[PDB]
Amino acid sequence: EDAELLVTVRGGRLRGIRLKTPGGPVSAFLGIPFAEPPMGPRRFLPPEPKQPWSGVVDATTFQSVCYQYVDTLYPGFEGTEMWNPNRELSEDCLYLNVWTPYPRPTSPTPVLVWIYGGGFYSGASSLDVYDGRFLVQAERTVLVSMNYRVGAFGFLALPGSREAPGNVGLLDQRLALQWVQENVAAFGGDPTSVTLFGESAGAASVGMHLLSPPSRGLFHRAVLQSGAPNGPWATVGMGEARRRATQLAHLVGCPPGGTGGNDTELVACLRTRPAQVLVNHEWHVLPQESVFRFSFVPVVDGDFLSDTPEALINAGDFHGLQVLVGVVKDEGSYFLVYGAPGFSKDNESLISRAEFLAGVRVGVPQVSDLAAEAVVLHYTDWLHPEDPARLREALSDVVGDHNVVCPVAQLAGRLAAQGARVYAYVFEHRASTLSWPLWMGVPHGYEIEFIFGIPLDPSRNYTAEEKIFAQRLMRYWANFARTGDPNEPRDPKAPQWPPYTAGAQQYVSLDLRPLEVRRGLRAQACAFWNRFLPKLLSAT
Amino acid sequence: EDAELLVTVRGGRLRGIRLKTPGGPVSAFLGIPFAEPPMGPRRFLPPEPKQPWSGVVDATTFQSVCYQYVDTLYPGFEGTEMWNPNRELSEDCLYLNVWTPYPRPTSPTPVLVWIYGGGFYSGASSLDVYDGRFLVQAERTVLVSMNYRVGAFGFLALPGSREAPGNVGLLDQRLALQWVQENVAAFGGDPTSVTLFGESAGAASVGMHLLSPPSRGLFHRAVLQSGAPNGPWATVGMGEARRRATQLAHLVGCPPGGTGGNDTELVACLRTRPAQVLVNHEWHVLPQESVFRFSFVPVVDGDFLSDTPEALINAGDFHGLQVLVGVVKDEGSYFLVYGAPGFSKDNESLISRAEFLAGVRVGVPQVSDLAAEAVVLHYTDWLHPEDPARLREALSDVVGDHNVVCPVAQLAGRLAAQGARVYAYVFEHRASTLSWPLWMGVPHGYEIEFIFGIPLDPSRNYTAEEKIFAQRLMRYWANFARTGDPNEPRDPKAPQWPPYTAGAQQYVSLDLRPLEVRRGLRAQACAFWNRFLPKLLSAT
Ligand SMILES: O/N=C/c1cc[n+](C[n+]2ccc(/C=N/O)cc2)cc1
Ligand SMILES: O/N=C/c1cc[n+](C[n+]2ccc(/C=N/O)cc2)cc1
Repeated sequence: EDAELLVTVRGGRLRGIRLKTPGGPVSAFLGIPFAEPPMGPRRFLPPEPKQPWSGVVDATTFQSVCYQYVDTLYPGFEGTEMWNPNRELSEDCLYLNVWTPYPRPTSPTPVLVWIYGGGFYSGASSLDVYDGRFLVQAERTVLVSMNYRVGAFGFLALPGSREAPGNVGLLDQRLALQWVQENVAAFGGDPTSVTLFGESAGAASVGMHLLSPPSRGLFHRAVLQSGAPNGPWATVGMGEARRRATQLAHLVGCPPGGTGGNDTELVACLRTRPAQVLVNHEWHVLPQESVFRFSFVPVVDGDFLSDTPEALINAGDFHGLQVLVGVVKDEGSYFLVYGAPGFSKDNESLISRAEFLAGVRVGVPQVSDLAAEAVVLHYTDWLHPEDPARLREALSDVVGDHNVVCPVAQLAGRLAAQGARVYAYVFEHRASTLSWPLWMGVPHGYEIEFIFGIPLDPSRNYTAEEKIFAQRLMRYWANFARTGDPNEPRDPKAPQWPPYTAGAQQYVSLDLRPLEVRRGLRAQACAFWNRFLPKLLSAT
Repeated sequence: EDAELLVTVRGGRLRGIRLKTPGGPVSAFLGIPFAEPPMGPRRFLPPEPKQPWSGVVDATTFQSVCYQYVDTLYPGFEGTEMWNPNRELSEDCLYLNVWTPYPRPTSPTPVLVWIYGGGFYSGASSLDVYDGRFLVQAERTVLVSMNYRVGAFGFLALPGSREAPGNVGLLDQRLALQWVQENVAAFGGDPTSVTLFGESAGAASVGMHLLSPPSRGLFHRAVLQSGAPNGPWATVGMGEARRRATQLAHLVGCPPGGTGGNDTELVACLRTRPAQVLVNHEWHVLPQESVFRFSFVPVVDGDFLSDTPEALINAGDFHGLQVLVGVVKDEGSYFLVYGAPGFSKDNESLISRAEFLAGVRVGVPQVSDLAAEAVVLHYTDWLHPEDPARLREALSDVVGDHNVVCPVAQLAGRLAAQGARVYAYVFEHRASTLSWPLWMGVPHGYEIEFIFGIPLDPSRNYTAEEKIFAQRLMRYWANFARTGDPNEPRDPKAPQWPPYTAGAQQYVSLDLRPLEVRRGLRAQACAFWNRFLPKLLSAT
């Protein structure tokens, strides 16, 4: 009862709240501080553990959202606003959340840890679609989600210097993982059965923790949904990270009046600026020329990542690891309305031939003029080279394959061939309540509703089939968190989910129909990006 | 007492509210409906007069703001968000407001009518800087301000057709002027002493009412602040208006695939779309390539404007008309931040020369390469052709002269030479509470707060000299409204404000110093725009 809404951790006491689901109650502890607020002289610095507190911290509501750009492409639109901050912005934002079943588990229960997406420039654990009350009630697992610094506050990097080392947003997530190790037992969770799962930039973070030794010891399984650390958008070099950080300082007036520009006086000048000022100039340090290119992302400093993600994946030993990777059916359609010519969510987006040739440039940026042509060859149907509907879905594939599906398949194949046990999926159900246009199909990020059991919310108009479907998906994710295998341990009735190996390359389709095994995560198209295109780009 | 907060007009009864100033109370009637709500089948149509109502309409708060794009360039910034809507958005927005002194004037009192600016795409009568409580208390005049439809809802035009005739936003203002003729007497106002005053697009609107015979009979004086109808941004051709309206229909899916659209089926399709959907695609109608160019502006159809504003100003007879025109000192700096390269309000905007040549293309669009060169070579100081600070002020003058100062001076000269009595000013005081950077000087729109006596608000950190300066400014505007002459009727000791003539070209400087007469509203620069540039543009 209300006695179970009181919990003591290594820092102090907490009072949680009881959440209601149609199948029973859940105990939530929203707003637990896990780090000292990274404000003032602590801006751009690695997080420090929260010092113990006196009294009872209130943990009945979500805390502040980290300072971030707010999307204004379609004001008043549910499809874009559902990802916007739903609490007020503040640099004081390093807080995590723990859901636990009622009654509290008496035996150590596996823990799922969620990491949010949003290009490393946005995101919050308080979004309605990340509500863990349905996943915890239905599968009796422990769910943990943290906030990490995004944008410049999380990933502005002057490499080498100690005032702005970079990747502090990744260190925020790591500290929250150390917090789970030291404190999840008090909530009934098993610190030896921790399964990370993220989406988009969250999946890239999950993968970047696999490739970082200090973070690897803090978890045991990984789930990467529509994202991977080896993506062309998920990392940046040291020289470019220095250029962008210096450019942002110039846009806000640093250094002032022509004084010195060494990294000490530059960061000190950046620390005196209001947080909103830095955010208001985030998308200027890029040419734009940018969908799918974000200003401040993890850098290859040599610290958090001793080498590039692709190098660490190719040389990695992954025995004893279980991974669940997957993508949605139409990864790239969500990103076309952000600058691809001829595209608009309010019409059919029937683009011309010339608009397709220009859209390849914003979808695949920083590419040579001849390499952009090989993309047009590979994705043009030459029996219908002018059909606008086919060109629309072609550019969607160009952007989806280059940025998500093929970086994921490249990672999934290397893991299975080097000791890891890998399961792959492709989410193919379009929600009956989706506000995006029909031509986008299953857009990026719209499998999250069903993983978190949001259809079970009685205040939402989901179908009865989507409720059974969401419950089936939650069992898949929970079974993987418990046993490292999405298949039910004692049920041969349901169709089986075979592992993904580098040879057969088997995956299953996730929709209202029973499971169906297929071969190849866009095997033909991804050979163009993973195998041929580097050979062509290196010939200069 | 409270009996004066009750007034009957030709439509019904109203209950006003009493506003407080540090020098006495004011009776305000905010939210008076003057037209039937232009919703449903009445979208894009000329306004119909409000039907009489039963009971007492509440007139104690501002009504809704007309649907308009919300500026998001600098979120959380006072300088931009002070012009953003401060009431809920609705197509039901045709309401006006009346301020009147306490006690109510017993004899007919002159009436000032305010028309807000905002490039015909934004603006509202409810903004705090348009609060008429200080002008009415200090000068005992009657102040009226209306809302008019902006953007596509006010100025989308398929010329010729009757489903979308265009200029309905100008007809909104005219209906409010006919309302003042029929009802301002009930508030103590003189319908024979009505003085229009607007700013930016409001000043452009005031000028278009001078050039429209039906609107000319509803007022007797005019004040044009930082705007004129003959500006390169205030009008559009019939062919471009049709191209712009058709483009907006395509962006929202009109007409549906498999259907052709005449002017009827196209507007019928546009009338079924939510208002926010039309707003979300307003800026895609033009290339952008756009500061200083707005999608939906008054069209030259032959109806409201029998010819272009330039033609009607030249052939116009203006005897018996008093006009007060003026500009601010730095008309162009506010708009550079909206697209000129190298410009940022948070640094010094010390642009290179390459950025200067590029900025001329954005500030002066739609001109040939030879024409752009003549602008660069005319505005370059050749002893310092690379000084960034001089290039910044140069580009500020380039867009300030081309869009505001020279259209005003061109208009002011033609009026004084064809019968009108004209007074000119240049506002040269930068408010002590201004949130824009110092290098913007006196930006566009920041004389309004002194005309409306906002410094008198005791909850604002204005200086004592600005309070005296604000009171002195309101007297000029009130004296012009009463007598058609800003000079004090019987105060010969104060410096005099001589009329503006086409030859002497005299104006006064408005700042904390007493009046100083000067000659030439940028006479050398405006000769380049008004006299030579048309001749050079006759060369393809
Ligand atoms: O006129 N300015 C338009 C404009 C629009 C959007 N942004 C920010 N932005 C860019 C890309 C993406 C990609 N998301 O997948 C998200 C957000 C800046 C400026
Ligand atoms: O995410 N969208 C950003 C964005 C959308 C549309 N514009 C066009 N625009 C031009 C001029 C002005 C004001 N001029 O004074 C206001 C707006 C710019 C940026």
